[PDB]
Amino acid sequence: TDKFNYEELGLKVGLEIHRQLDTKKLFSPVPSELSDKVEFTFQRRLRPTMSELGEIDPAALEEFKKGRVYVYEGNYELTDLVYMDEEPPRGPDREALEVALQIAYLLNAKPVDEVYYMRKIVIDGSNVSGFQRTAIIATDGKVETPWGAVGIPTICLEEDAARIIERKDKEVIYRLDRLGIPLIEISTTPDIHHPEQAKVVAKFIGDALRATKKVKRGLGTIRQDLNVSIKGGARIEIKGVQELDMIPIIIEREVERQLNLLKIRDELRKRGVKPKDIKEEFYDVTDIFENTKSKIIARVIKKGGKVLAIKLPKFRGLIGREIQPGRRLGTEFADRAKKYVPGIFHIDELPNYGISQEEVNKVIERLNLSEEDAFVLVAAEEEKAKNALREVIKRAREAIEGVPEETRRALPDGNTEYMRPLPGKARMYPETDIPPLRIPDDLKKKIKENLPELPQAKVERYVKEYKLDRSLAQTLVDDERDELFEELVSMGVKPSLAASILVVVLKG
Amino acid sequence: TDKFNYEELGLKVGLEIHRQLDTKKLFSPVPSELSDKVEFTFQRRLRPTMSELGEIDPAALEEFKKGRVYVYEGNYELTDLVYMDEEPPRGPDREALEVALQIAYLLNAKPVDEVYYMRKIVIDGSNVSGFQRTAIIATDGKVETPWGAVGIPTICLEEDAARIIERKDKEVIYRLDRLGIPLIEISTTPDIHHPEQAKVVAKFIGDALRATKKVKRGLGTIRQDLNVSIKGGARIEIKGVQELDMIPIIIEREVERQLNLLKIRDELRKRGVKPKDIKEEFYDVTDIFENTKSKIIARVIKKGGKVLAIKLPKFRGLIGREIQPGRRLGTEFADRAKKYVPGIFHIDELPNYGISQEEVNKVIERLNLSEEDAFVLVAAEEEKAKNALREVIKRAREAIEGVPEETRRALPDGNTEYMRPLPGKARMYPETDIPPLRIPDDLKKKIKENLPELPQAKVERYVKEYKLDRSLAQTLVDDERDELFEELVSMGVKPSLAASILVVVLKG
Amino acid sequence: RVDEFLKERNINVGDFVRITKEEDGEEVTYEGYIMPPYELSAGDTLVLKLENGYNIGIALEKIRRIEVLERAKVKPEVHFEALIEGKPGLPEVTIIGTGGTIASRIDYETGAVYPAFTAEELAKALPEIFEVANVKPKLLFNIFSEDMKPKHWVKIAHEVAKALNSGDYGVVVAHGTDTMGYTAAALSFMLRNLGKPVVLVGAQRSSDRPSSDAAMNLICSVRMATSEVAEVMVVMHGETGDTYCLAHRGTKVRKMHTSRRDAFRSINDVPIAKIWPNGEIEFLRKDYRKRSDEEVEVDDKIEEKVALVKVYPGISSEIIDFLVDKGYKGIVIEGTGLGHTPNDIIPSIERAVEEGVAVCMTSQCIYGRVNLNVYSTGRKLLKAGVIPCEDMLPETAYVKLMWVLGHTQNLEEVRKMMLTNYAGEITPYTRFDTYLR
Amino acid sequence: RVDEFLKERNINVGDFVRITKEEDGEEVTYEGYIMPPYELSAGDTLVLKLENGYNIGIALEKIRRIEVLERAKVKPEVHFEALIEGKPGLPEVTIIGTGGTIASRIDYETGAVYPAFTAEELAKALPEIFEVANVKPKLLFNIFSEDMKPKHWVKIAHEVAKALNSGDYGVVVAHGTDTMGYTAAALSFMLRNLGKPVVLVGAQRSSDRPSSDAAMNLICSVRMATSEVAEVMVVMHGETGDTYCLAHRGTKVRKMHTSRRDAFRSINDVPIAKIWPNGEIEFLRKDYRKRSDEEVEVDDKIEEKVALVKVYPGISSEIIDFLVDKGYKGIVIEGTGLGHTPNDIIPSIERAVEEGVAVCMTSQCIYGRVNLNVYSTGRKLLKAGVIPCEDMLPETAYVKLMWVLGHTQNLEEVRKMMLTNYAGEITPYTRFDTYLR
Ligand SMILES: N[C@@H](CC(=O)O)C(=O)O
Ligand SMILES: N[C@@H](CC(=O)O)C(=O)O
Repeated sequence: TDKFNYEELGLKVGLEIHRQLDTKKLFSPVPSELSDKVEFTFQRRLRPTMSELGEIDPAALEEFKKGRVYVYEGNYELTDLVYMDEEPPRGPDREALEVALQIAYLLNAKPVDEVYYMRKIVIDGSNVSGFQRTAIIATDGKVETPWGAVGIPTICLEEDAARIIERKDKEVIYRLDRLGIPLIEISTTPDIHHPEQAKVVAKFIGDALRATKKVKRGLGTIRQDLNVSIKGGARIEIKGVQELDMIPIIIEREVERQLNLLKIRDELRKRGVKPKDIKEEFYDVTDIFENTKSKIIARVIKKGGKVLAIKLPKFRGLIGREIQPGRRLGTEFADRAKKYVPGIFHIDELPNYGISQEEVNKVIERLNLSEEDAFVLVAAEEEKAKNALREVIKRAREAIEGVPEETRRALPDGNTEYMRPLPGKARMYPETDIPPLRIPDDLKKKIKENLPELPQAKVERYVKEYKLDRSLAQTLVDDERDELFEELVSMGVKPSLAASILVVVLKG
Repeated sequence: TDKFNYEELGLKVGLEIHRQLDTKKLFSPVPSELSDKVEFTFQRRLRPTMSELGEIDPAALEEFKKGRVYVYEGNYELTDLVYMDEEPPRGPDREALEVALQIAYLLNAKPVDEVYYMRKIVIDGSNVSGFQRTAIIATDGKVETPWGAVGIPTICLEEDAARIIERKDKEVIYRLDRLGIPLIEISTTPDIHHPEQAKVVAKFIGDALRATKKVKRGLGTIRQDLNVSIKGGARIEIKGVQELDMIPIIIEREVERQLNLLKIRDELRKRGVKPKDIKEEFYDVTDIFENTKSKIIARVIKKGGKVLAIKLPKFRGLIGREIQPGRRLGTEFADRAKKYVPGIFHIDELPNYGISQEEVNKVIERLNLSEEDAFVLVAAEEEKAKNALREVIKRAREAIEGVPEETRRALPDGNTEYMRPLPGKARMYPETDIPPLRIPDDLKKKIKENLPELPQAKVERYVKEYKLDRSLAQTLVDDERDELFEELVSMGVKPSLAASILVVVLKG
Repeated sequence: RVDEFLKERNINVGDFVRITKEEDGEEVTYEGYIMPPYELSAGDTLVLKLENGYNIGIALEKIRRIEVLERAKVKPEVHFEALIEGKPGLPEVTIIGTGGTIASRIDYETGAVYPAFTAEELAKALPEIFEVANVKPKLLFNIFSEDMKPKHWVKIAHEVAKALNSGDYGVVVAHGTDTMGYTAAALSFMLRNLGKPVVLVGAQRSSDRPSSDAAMNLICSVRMATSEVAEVMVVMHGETGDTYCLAHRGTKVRKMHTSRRDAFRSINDVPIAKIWPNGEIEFLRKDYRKRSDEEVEVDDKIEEKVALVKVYPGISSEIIDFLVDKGYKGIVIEGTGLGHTPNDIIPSIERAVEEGVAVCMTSQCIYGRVNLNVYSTGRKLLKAGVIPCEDMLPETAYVKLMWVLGHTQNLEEVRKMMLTNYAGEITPYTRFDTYLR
Repeated sequence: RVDEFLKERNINVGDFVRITKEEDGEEVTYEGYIMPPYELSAGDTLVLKLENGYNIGIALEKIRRIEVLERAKVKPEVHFEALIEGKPGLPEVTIIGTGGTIASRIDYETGAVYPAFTAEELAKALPEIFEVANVKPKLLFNIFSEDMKPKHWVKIAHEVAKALNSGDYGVVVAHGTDTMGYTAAALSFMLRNLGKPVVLVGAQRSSDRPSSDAAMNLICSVRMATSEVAEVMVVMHGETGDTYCLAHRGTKVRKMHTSRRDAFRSINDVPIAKIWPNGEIEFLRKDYRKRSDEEVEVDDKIEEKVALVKVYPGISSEIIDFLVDKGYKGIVIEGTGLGHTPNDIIPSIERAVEEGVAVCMTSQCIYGRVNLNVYSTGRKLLKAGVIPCEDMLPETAYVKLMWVLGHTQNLEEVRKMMLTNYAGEITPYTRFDTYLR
């Protein structure tokens, strides 16, 4: 039973997963040990690079103008010249590589005959060399599913950036220990057409990585992202999705939000509103609030703050409409607005927050509002309120047109929240220091045969072969004891119940 | 009219003179500049050396036992490895070498044909390498004088030691800037047989030095040490003879000192007292002084000190006998005692300082003294008191023999004061790092002919050739303004009177 | 084997293609633009750039189908204005290009990296310098320092003097990292009677990577060109960080590390001064040549038939003998300790000297001062007529000898020459703060 | 000219004499003991020690009368106890004397200095050691680190292995300073499977000078022979003052200074520990071989037909043609920067590989690691089959290649071995605190 007929809507779900490998650093024989011991620190600046025809990448020029300086922390024993950009890289690390080759087969993907490394430029400063070393390792892999097969176009073995420590102004601090730890990137295809189908592919891959029993089981170590779209909607990047079980719902709260946003755009088109029909003019309604029982605004004024308004033709009864359980088109306004102000007030949410109905109508006047005209108020320091409202403008207009193609972060509720615009296309160029690596069919075969045991498969062998409880079989693996048990039984000992019962039950 | 018939008393005097050359350091192209800027420091320890047959010099060994470390101060610009003992020396510095040669001839000395450098061993720590590089450069020179010619057996060019900053116990701190400054040492012969003759040699040599016009001028830059003696007395090294004009009186006062001591020794011999008659037994008399009116002793006691006596048979009226204007035999006792104690009391000098006849007779009794026997007190902690009374006994003993050999220092009085015991013979050995230096016959001649004119020879010429008044001539020279003066005239200018007068008189 | 196989089937590098290959029986298909073969790795593999921009390798063998979809778009080709209009009041500074690229453009969709040296390109890359002085880039020759030779240190010295005497306020030479300390010492002896600043400068990290040290070094370099310092210096990072650069006197400079920006150190003397891109300067000494009106006089004279020989336990005197027989005029020996050679070799040296060869002694330990009077072996080498080169750098002594011989063959003269301080090479005495610093 | 003349008039060195000579027309009269001639110079001069101790020089021609007062009072020829009565409960450390003197007696009256290696001497001279272990002086041979060949290293290993396995708690080799680092690297590879401390030690300042660093070096070295560190190490002052010594791993030590005590440094890797004559210690690293009972196994095999060639701008390929030509099996090229060579010479190297010669690459920049993939020149040297030696000291790589060529002649095998890490020789990665230290 589904919430929507995902087949009608243009449900397209894509999936991308990053995971640290438990090998040495990808381009230097270094222990992927994190450390909180800072024994020394050094300064650095990064500069944009000219194009084929002398043009400086705007996004980078921007970062440059800011005039920020990058400070890196390292410890004498774990920090080496290679990740200080003081010695050429050496790699890819053989373990990390093989591990990758192994994860690739577990996904029916075809490895490349020869690996060429690339350099993806990085503005942040999170990459001392100014770039992250990446490389395609396998293509066209697949994950069989109930709703059909979902394909894996790419599988890459790249470098993880360093740990941010503090973002002082004009100075960002980073810890090197993390920099260089291998990263495995798996990307699905936006062909996924079902919320549970995603969880399947997502889970499976997850198991395949566990199967290598040479992956990091850390807190902030598993990155999984989703990008959702519907027919007549937009590709939205949902970053930072917590647990595998949240995928199903999150993908739906999106299909829902996008389905409602449109049901609103159709409403606007009907009322006949247009992008240009939303002049960016600010009214100084401040005075009308000189005497308001709204602590919020009142505080602003008393501190030399002004209240400004905006006129949104035919946006009445829609700004306050709920798109996601607990969130309404107005919430979307506040988010974009949050960029300059802590929040906003719109005609459809008040009277409230200590704002007298009087005050409301009194505002409808100075800006002359129709039976469908609405407004937005932002109490802040002169300019703040201007930019804030402008950002509100941008969205408002976009709302008339459709679904803004943006990048949102997931919430505990399952709904999303605005983050930033869809990331720009990355600029890469050959990683000239590392010779091209060839993968012998010789090695391809050796690895393709001895592939590890997917978690579930084990669970299903314990039951079928050792005849034990399904409850015990699961809890035996679901609790990482998958090894201890095998090691115990390996002694021809504790049949399975002796061990299983002991571990899964006794211990607890 | 002299004080004594210095011919009867076999007066023998010698002269030893050290002087720094205003050149670069003797074994490294370094400015002989001094600096109070200490930018870095390093610690060092020196160690004795075995002899051909495994022996260790008692003195140097003794110093090893004291377990003292040598700390050396130096700055980054005036301290080189050579004087840190971290690089072989190069030298001698040609300038200093020649100035040496010049001084040699200027003193009728016969320069050596080839120079070889020695390493005089040094315990102090004043020489970072453990030794002082020295060399003989000229020999058998001579200074003519009213009493006959006096010889100059040796002329040497050696390194001066580091400056002492502090001698903490178990750590002496030295400054390196002075280490390496060239030193020219000129030594007389023990034959000067008259005080005046001494001053004459002393003055001539001083002048030969001024002539070279590249001998350092300043406070601590000149060493004039004497060594007096008398028929039946002892060779006494007298350090720190401040100004040339004291040389005659010092020598005279010394002859007096020694002459008197002998008179005393004779009185003693006549009374019949042998060193063995001075038992080193200390009588405790802290009692007879339990309620004395001597502020001195009284304090010592209240702090828990004692008053030990010493019985000196037949030494009455001899301890108080004057040996030099204002100095008595007891001043010698006290002098030696000063090694452990601030002062001493003796029977000839009291009643006095708060000590009553009662206290005196009470002591004369407990020691059972005759009318010829005497005593000597010391008020201090029991041990210190003993060591002092020991030091006094050694002296009272030496007194019956005659004139103790020692090295005394000069006083503004013209008197001497015990200082330390004569230094032992120095151990020397080949400085194999510096090649022998051959002195070409052409260089000796090219130097021997262009000898500077002595200062007095100038004053005399000014009076003949230039006719200027003597007072003018001398004052120009005696106030080092002789250099400038010569400059004015070179211009065929200010005849002499104008120049002379303007300087010596006008600018004064 | 891929090169020809490719052309046959008519496939141009840069062509968008669709290839299919059999991997383990399976069938795989890619779509990308054909790329150039890795520097040196012949046959068996074809490189393709997927629309991901990612580079892939295809085993020719396994290729079953190659179809050209679109052709090689290859077009535009843009050029930049070599020199540009200076700003009022700023000094003139010429950057002689010796091959050490200080900037580059990079075709991201092609993967190529082009060296840049135009005033326009330098401005588009290093505004900072065009704010300190008016930079006139003059391309002398694009060469790797690795294979740089004396004939070049002559062409440089002249090119420098020309610009220097034309009236430039100072000169900056874009050299390579490897040889730079050799060149530095060459320009130090050849540029006789200098009055303006001459600055060698290069980048340890290529100048196309966002992290490069090219920029800051350039910036500090042009600032030094404007100094009151009249000598050849190397100006490179003083530490790992983008802190300050160090200005080393060009004859006491050595490349101590293999790849750090920290790489160039002043051996046996202090650097001239610390400088910050910022513009601030802190002199570390007072004794450096001041700027003057003096016109510079080159001095090409150099006998390049000189060899540098590092001694090690057990070297057959045959290597010295070969050099002699072959007719070398001078030999600088990278000796041992205070300047020693196995006694096992003294004889061969002794002959080369009698053969009128100039033999100089330096020392395997970069720091410190040679001195052949302390030990017996040294005294032997002295008696054999070996010229002890005080505290001169081995590489500096090599270069100083080619120059000194190009002036004379008289060994008595060669001493004086060698043992005479024309630039910073010999030091009156060794300071304590000069080691490992 | 004086040696004979003296004998002619029937004189013996040491005879107390009275010379009369002329100087600018007039007589000068001396009286001293005839001394030996300057250690390296024909003499037109005679050396005479006066009753001052001061040595003086006289020109023969000026000598008019040279009477003999007393004659050569030649005496004794004292002897000392080779070994001395040990102490209950103290380790047995044998000091293999390789020629580097750790003590000495000096005859002041004669002015001569004799080395000392006798236990009775090391006792009175340097007591400290005998309150730490029973010291057993073992004369292996008197040689100067300058002229020491591989064959000597061998004679060393055995004697160490022997004494070591013969119950000794640890061994201490008293080597000269000039080549110590080469020796150190040697034993390192030779003493296979070591379970006890091996310590090379020497003095920068001669044993006779009160300021010699000989004593403290010995103490510190013995305390280490007594340690829990199971590997070959060099122990010398860490700083310039009498403070603490540093114990470097014998495959990462180089003499970095011509005369200082700081002379020895660890390169590309951190020292093992700090030791004080006093006794305190301070490891600076945790990963060092520990004490064990395993028996040390000496591994002789070494092909010494290998040369070390330091590149430089202007080298002719002839220097390399000559080596291949005279049958050298191995060449350790200590090149430029990341490990480059002038391209005009890559062919003579290309040819040396074809003639099955082992060509290894290291860099003149003592610190850092060689990497030949970055730049084109490097890739070219790779194609020619040159073996990159990571961050291995050029001297170490020399020693190593000899040893390794003493095992194989097959290049594929020489590659693996060279690149295999038997001692600290190579490093997995470069620490930031491993340069100029
Ligand atoms: N191989 C480079 C080395 C560098 O500059 O870092 C060169 O062209 O000299
Ligand atoms: N020439 C000496 C130098 C020294 O050890 O200090 C040697 O035998 O190595």
